[PDB]
Amino acid sequence: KPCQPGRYQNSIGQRVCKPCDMGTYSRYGGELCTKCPAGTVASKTGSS
Amino acid sequence: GYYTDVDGLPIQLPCKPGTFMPFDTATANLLDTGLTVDGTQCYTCQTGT
Repeated sequence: KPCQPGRYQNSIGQRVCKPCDMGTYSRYGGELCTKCPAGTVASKTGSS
Repeated sequence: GYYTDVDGLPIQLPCKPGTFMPFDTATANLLDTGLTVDGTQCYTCQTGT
């Protein structure tokens, strides 16, 4: 299953999705958290 | 019967039907030789159970 938004998983064979850090966001799936672009803000950990 | 696969889970999630989480490896009644329990692993029921 893909890691639902707010999480990420940069590995193979992992059974869990790590949560995104503060100031970063991720959508469904995603191999890595995306740094939030200029002019936008991520407030909490695992921001969708 | 409960597990926390990832760190920081607010509550211990219950094991889904078909699996189980024994109190300890020593008291695990039906577990294979090489399997150990630590609280982050849900083990499926054996064949016949």
